[PDB]
Amino acid sequence: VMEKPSPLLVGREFVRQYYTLLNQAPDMLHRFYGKNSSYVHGGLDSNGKPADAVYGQKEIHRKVMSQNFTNCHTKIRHVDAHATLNDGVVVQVMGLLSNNNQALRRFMQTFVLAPEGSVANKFYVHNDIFRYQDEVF
Amino acid sequence: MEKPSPLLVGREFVRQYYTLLNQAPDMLHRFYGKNSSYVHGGLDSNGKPADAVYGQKEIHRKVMSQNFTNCHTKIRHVDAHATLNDGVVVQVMGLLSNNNQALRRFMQTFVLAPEGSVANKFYVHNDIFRYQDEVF
Amino acid sequence: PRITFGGPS
Amino acid sequence: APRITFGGPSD
Repeated sequence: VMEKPSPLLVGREFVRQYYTLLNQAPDMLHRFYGKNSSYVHGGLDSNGKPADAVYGQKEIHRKVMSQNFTNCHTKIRHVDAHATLNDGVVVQVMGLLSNNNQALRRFMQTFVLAPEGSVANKFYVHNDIFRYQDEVF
Repeated sequence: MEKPSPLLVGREFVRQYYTLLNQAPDMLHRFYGKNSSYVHGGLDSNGKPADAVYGQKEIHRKVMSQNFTNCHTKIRHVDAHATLNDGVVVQVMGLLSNNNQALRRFMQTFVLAPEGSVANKFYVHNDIFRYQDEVF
Repeated sequence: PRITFGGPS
Repeated sequence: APRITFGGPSD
């Protein structure tokens, strides 16, 4: 009978794996998510406010591939991870992201990681909220 | 009527939370419970951003030590989504000033959990606030 | 609906 | 212990 991991360790390790996967195989990113996961990654509606959110692995994959991630580079400047409801981990990431060798843009992201349930110490992404500062401020 | 949307819960919370932070931060501790996590920026002595406190009493002590005076807030974006156990995760982006100093851009993360004894009542399980100038 | 906030105290 | 892993439940 082992011990459950600390929230900081889970959040840091997840941030690592998430952004390396975003850079190396973004078409794989959907594998982080479940049937009931929410996902938004910035975006601005035409003459409208920030974009809305899609749900579930298939729609999340569709959105990710429509975002056309190429040579994604991420500079992480801050990560918080705290225990939350039913052994979850809430994570707040502050950093810079550049897609397709374009502008290095400041962003804020909120993750909620939940236990996958079947495999010990496995987590999936229940919530993924990403916003660029230059689309808000 | 029916069960409120996560967005309605998040927007109403943002309004109540920052209104209370302006008018009576001494009452802000009422939002939290025994297992609530709280961090509101801060740069530790010769190093990285500060750590976090737990429990309503220690949270009240931290809020008191921050000396919130005439707090002013300009909210620029609010995200609110359903999360585990009918909770709501809120991402706030905005500007915050204390003691009539210049406004500073911030990014806040909330987890609101059903309080469990009153319908449509929530408490703050997690409160992660960060000034971005301390980070970038 | 009526949405309120506060710990379970 | 087991290492920390990440991934959906495959349901």
